[PDB]
Amino acid sequence: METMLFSPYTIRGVTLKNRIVMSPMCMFSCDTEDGKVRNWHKIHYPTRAVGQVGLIILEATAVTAQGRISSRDLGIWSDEHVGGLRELVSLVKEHGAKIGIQLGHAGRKSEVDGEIIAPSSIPQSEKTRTPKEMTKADIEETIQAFQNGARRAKEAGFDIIEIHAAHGYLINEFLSPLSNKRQDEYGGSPENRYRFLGEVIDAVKEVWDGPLFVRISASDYHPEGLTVKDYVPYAKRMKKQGVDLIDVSSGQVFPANISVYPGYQVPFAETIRREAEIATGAVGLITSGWQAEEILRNGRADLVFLARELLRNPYWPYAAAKELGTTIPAPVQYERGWRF
Amino acid sequence: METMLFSPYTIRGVTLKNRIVMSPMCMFSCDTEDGKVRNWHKIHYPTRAVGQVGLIILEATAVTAQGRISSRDLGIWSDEHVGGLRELVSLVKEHGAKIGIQLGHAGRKSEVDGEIIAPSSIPQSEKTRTPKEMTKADIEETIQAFQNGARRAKEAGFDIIEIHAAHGYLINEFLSPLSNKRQDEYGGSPENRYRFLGEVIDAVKEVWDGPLFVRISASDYHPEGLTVKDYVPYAKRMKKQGVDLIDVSSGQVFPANISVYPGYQVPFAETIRREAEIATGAVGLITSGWQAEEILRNGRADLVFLARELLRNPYWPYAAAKELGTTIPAPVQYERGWRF
Amino acid sequence: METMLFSPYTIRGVTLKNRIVMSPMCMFSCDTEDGKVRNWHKIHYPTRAVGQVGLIILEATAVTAQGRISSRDLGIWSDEHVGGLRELVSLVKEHGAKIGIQLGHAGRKSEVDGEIIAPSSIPQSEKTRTPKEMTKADIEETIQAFQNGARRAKEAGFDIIEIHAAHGYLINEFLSPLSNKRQDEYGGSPENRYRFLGEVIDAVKEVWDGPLFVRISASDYHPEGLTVKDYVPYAKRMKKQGVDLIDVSSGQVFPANISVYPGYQVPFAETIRREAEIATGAVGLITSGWQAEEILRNGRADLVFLARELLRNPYWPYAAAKELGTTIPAPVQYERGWRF
Amino acid sequence: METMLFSPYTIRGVTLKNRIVMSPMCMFSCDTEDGKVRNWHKIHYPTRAVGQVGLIILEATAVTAQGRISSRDLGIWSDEHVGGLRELVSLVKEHGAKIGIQLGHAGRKSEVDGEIIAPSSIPQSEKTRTPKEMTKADIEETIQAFQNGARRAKEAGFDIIEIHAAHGYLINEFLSPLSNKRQDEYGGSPENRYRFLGEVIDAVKEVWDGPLFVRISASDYHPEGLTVKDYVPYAKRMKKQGVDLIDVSSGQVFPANISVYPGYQVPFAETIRREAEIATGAVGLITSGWQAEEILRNGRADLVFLARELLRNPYWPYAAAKELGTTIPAPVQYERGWRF
Ligand SMILES: Cc1cc2nc3c(=O)[nH]c(=O)nc-3n(C[C@H](O)[C@H](O)[C@H](O)COP(=O)(O)O)c2cc1C
Ligand SMILES: Cc1cc2nc3c(=O)[nH]c(=O)nc-3n(C[C@H](O)[C@H](O)[C@H](O)COP(=O)(O)O)c2cc1C
Ligand SMILES: Cc1cc2nc3c(=O)[nH]c(=O)nc-3n(C[C@H](O)[C@H](O)[C@H](O)COP(=O)(O)O)c2cc1C
Ligand SMILES: Cc1cc2nc3c(=O)[nH]c(=O)nc-3n(C[C@H](O)[C@H](O)[C@H](O)COP(=O)(O)O)c2cc1C
Repeated sequence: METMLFSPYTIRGVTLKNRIVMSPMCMFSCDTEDGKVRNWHKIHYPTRAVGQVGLIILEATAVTAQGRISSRDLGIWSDEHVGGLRELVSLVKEHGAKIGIQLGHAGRKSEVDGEIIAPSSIPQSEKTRTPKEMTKADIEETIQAFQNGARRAKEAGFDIIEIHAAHGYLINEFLSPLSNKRQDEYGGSPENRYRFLGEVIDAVKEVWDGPLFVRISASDYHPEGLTVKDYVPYAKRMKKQGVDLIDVSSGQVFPANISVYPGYQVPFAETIRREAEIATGAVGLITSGWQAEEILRNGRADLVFLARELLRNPYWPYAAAKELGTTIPAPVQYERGWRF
Repeated sequence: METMLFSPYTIRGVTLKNRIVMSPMCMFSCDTEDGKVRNWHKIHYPTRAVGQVGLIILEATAVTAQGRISSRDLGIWSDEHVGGLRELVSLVKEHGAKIGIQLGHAGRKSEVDGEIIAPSSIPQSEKTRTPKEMTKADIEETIQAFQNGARRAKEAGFDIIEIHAAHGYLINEFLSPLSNKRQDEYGGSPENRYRFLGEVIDAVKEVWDGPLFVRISASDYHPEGLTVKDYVPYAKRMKKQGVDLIDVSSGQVFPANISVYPGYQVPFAETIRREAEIATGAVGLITSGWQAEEILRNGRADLVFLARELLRNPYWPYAAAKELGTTIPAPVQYERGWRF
Repeated sequence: METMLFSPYTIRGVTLKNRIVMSPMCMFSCDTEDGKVRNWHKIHYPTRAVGQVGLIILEATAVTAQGRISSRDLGIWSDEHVGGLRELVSLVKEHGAKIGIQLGHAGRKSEVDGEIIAPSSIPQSEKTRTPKEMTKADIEETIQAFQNGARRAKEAGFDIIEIHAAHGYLINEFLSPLSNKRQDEYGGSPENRYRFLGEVIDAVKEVWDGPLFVRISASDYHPEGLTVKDYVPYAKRMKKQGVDLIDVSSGQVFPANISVYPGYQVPFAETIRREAEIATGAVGLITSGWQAEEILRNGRADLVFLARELLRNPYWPYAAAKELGTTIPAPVQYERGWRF
Repeated sequence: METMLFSPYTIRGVTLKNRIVMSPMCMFSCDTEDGKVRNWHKIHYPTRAVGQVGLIILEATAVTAQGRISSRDLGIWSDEHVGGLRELVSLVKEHGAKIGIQLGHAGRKSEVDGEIIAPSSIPQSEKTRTPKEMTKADIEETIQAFQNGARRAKEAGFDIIEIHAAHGYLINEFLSPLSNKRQDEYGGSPENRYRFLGEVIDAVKEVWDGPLFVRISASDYHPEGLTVKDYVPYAKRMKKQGVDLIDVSSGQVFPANISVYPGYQVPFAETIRREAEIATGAVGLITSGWQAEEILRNGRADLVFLARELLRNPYWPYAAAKELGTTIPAPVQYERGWRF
């Protein structure tokens, strides 16, 4: 029973057992408000590894306390976070899943109390706070925080790191001309608006030589913002800097009313894959095994990412295999229930 | 929810109530072996019209008796066939379906007793018979038989006509260099191997002014054969000759093995639609309403063709509406059962 | 996996190929308003025989014009009706299905113009017309119409006859104390209210030796009306008179609605089956193969009746076999679609 | 639609939020071979509590080391087991589920090294070991082990206790004349063969005042073994002793090969419920919301037990609610996916 959905995939000596990925999903469940792993996370993430998902990516994890979305986020801004993340790594990997971490900074979308920072002092909307415009010292300090976060992730035992450059947060605010009005070398041209992302990538590669992903918002959905043609030259540069895969999302940069439907972001993933010759991940209302097999076999992406479907059924790989008429290995404790 | 699957579609005066098409499927049910419509056909085709399919296309209907696949095929080589075909048109259109017919000739894949014909004297495999190499008289007669079929179909009251240029049958044999070895003006170059189809199209347009479809095999799956790049200039020719829509299939030219999977021929249909600027229809392992709405909304085709799924469930349009969370009109007798 | 659902069942020399029955459903499609079969019926009923239903029972067919529910009903009050009914017998049985007919009289629920009849001059509700109370001449005449209908059904070639004694129509109106207030020998005790049904059964048996069904409403859903415990002695008497199977429905006697749920009338079918030791049919929100196998294997009924599900999917037996993990014979034309 | 499946149920002061139960299932995952709770159990059981199951019952938990089925079973023979079991109770109850424990002793079906015990010295089959026939002192010691296990369950915080009297294990060996050949007061009449179970129940009630379940095998499937008529007087006695619910299974006493089908043990649950006037649990090939609602609404049982279906989909309650057209509360972290 040949499917491509259940075939392995290798990225520089890390091999995933199938093409299914659990997409990063904030849980707002750090009840002690100090960034640390709690019981909620130690059941939530291993459930999907028992369910035979090949790669589990943690929710947006803040590289400074000021870069959290909410006070109940996970964090990696302290050497004290390494012990709890290491325990989580061990509980997921015992089931044969590999594990990744999404490194985040919320920028002008931070909801935490106190000062918040951004490339330019413009609020996201009339209902949100005006941020402080970063100085050159703030830029150097934030690039160093991403480096320190990557070192701690290596020390905890993660297999993959992803940089969050999407959905209107700090790095996306530097990339889009809707939010970046700067007059120094970090603004004022397509090359200068890339510079913050390029320096974050270079700083992570100084301490991390394993698989590296970047997640992007391929369109701003605005007449004066970016579209996928602007991201084709940016993806070519990321490949030269040693990024292995682009995880292709869209929007949340500007309030916009957009039409949503099955696979509505798949064309962005295939444009980047074919025009820049780099591996890609697809995401957005992917909910069935039949659908996912078509995406992979026609070369539209290399990995399929699922978020809301794995909140409804965390053992979706069993259901997807039945739909495709194939079989997969089961946890030995569940063999009497996993009949094909 | 407004969907594209249940939106109308108009071609040169003919309006289809939705984008769903029942693909042509031989039934081998002419038990008198004279090509005439039988009781089986008068239940089989009207069942799918009650089911709310927008357009129903009859099985390959042979334009000469020598051009049948089997002795139990439907035929249109006599004025005697008009009467039984007219009754069938009337039974289908009662329910709001439009109806079309696929004119065919089997060439060297014919299984009927006696002499069979081809563009060159090469059999399909080592297990099949060797065809006679067609003379110039044979060519003009066969072109003429296609014109007579179209005239008879217009007389019977069909809405749409389709020419069968695919799956290794007679027109496909002229198109392919794997089977056409001719040294006259019907072989030896891209312009020459197109000529037979070009003439068949012109002869049909002499007697028929309604929507005209053509079905192609977009790849031979063979190192020395055709690929979709060869069919882009052919589709531009057909558009200029007044063909309205290309029905995109593939294969069955060369005895071989190929791996099939959901939507495996959709990339051929999108390449023809985009590069030759002509409407297309997609076919091949399309089974769900979720899948069909993706094809249409990402612009990969204009109509979706189903075969085996309509043998398993002839009222598939109700089930597809329910999967997409929309509603469609039901036959008034069935309103207590068709609850959305 | 062998199932009872797809095992044969023999009654008095008639063998059904499985336990699945198309329950009677009015179509309101006699557009010439003379009771004759139309093209609608000649597609509708054979579609379910192609889908492999074992027994197809026609909609309520009126034994007098006055006994029609509406002007567009099927009828059997004239020898002229035999010809069209026999065409429909031939079209259904060609596929291996057996065929039955439900003989009806609408009573005080009739909607046709002019005088309507009933045991007692009481309207069904405030909004309906008041009926004439039947004389003894009217009772004898109406019994004779049921006998003539059965003779016509034998002549047309039916395999099974069913008497409609349910859903508040004429015979149900004699059985219930809610509707029957008579003071002659047709009212005022359990034996007197049974008398009209007992006399219809004897008159049919004078002309018909094949399988005989009766459909009942086993509860009135009223504190002063009938319950299943009243029907147990009536079923013991029906067995002595030569009825072969009781088709067990409920309600529609008092003008109120009730809360329904899956299998809500199965306890009535099993109480009649076990306490009167007679074969029974179950009906009401039976929609899946898993459900149908449980009814049969636990001895709750001998045949399963489906109405609304067979309007949504007329090839349900293929889907039920896949759900149960078993295989069934397919029509030869559909073998490449009906994969198990 | 209000359903009974999602209505609450109260037993002697414990309220369950719905009627769905996770049936006991051995995991053979105590890798330290000392009966203690491990990381496997701390993810496996809370997964179904997040999935909104109302009552979770732990796998057979051995009251002595000699009563284990395998060396990898959970146990409750030491005060050192209480700490790990209490942690597991807290992790499950955090989500609104209630939690139970099944107390077991494998008798002659034990696989551990050394001596094993039974009412009589007859092996289970030719391939298994001959057990020691128990003395009166062995009987007193084993009843005391069940009491000590019940006391530790209370110390750990469980809501419900179940006694395992089924599937051929030690208490079932005393009940059945196939395995009990004793000539003293524990064998040779229906009252004498009940005596071991009756003394276990009384010893548990001395230390436990909460809800008490007993699981039975209602048939041995053997001409000289027990049938459901033997268990009607047993269930009347258990009610008098203060048992609150009978959990009704069958078989695994003698090597019969019975033919199973959906709901094949539900008629046993309904016979005990109606004849002894005691609440019952139904189990056995129950997989759909449609099926479970019929069992409850037709009064066949009070709770529905699932085993293999919750190994395939641990969030089954979400799917069953959708199938029945109702809604239920979701974990707040999952509200964006649990849409209905
Ligand atoms: C509760 C929730 C939390 C999410 N958190 C993140 C996140 O931390 N980082 C991120 O890049 N996307 C996040 N997303 C977006 C998803 O990863 C995904 O891109 C989106 O929901 C579309 O995929 P789906 O249709 O499979 O849900 C979140 C989505 C949800 C519903
Ligand atoms: C029984 C059967 C008969 C068919 N007959 C024809 C035919 O007469 N002409 C044609 O062009 N294709 C014919 N086909 C091919 C189908 O039209 C369709 O292209 C193919 O089955 C793939 O679509 P599907 O996956 O929806 O079945 C037939 C297929 C089947 C199974
Ligand atoms: C449109 C329609 C017509 C029906 N006509 C009849 C009828 O003529 N005679 C009869 O006994 N029941 C009739 N019924 C009742 C059905 O036979 C069946 O008893 C009922 O619909 C419950 O079964 P279901 O849940 O499978 O639909 C009809 C039901 C419908 C929806
Ligand atoms: C892996 C497995 C372990 C089981 N362990 C137990 C057990 O410890 N105690 C018990 O009474 N039944 C046990 N059973 C039987 C189940 O509880 C249940 O009665 C049976 O599987 C039928 O229900 P189902 O069709 O929903 O699986 C087990 C079944 C399985 C498949």
